[PDB]
Amino acid sequence: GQAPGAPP
Amino acid sequence: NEVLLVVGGFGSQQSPIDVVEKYDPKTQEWSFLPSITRKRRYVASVSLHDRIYVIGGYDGRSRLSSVECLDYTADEDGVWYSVAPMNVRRGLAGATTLGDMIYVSGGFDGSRRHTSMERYDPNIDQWSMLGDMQTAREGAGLVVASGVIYCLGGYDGLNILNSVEKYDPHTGHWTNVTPMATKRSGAGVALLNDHIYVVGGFDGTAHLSSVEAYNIRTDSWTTVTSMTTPRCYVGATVLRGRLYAIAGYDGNSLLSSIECYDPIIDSWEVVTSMGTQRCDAGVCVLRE
Ligand code: NA
Repeated sequence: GQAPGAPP
Repeated sequence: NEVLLVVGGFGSQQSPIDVVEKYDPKTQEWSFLPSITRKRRYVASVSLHDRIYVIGGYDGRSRLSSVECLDYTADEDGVWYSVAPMNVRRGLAGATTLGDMIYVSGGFDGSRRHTSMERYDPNIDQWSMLGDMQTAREGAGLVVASGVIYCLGGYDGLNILNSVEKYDPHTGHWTNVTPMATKRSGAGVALLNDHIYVVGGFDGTAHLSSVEAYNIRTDSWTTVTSMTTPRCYVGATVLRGRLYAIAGYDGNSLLSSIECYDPIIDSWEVVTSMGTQRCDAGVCVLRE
């Protein structure tokens, strides 16, 4: 979930 | 008779899901379809010749090149089946259709973001590669307009992008067009009345409610009425003349709602709250 702005 | 399909994505359980849902905008009824075989988030979907395609994504372990397909028959109780896989694993790719073929561009394989785009013909069940984009991009939507393909914004692994690229079938090469005013990754994209709308996303510090529209006839961008809430990793599709922004992540919560942009009123209306809560799901439109 390390996509910019994605949920933790 | 067009309905909305929402597939996969990242669920309230905080993991990828396999839920497939249909939303009928006339009756405002939701219903479940058969679940996809592998749970996938960061996933793309398209409809083509009354078949639904679920493309790539991320199952919580790997980025995927595999592809699932569902025949949208009128007798219900159907089964997803696996078809030819992409040449390259892509989470957070953009996908669209042009003629008899799916086009899929950009994305992330777990190591690199892709410059490459590739296309699929269901009659030969094979994927083939096309020109590389100038900038590698994930989170960049793909829209075909008047035979030309556009790949808008995204994330190259360092910067969120406002740049926009177009694919010229005469040359098979990508070139830049006028960039957007805001840089966005994970925004929804769709073509409506000769305009490419980009809804929401994330600009590197804020989840966005804002919307801009690219006038293809004048290579220029203008500001459109803002959405009712910020939505990141939001799918967007058009249906009987109105633009739909589908679920997403508002920066704090996963959303179960769909808001509809009606150009007659030039504003956004939440039209349903009863979907599954999710983001980076695949969305597409079916006729029934
Ligand atoms: Na399951």
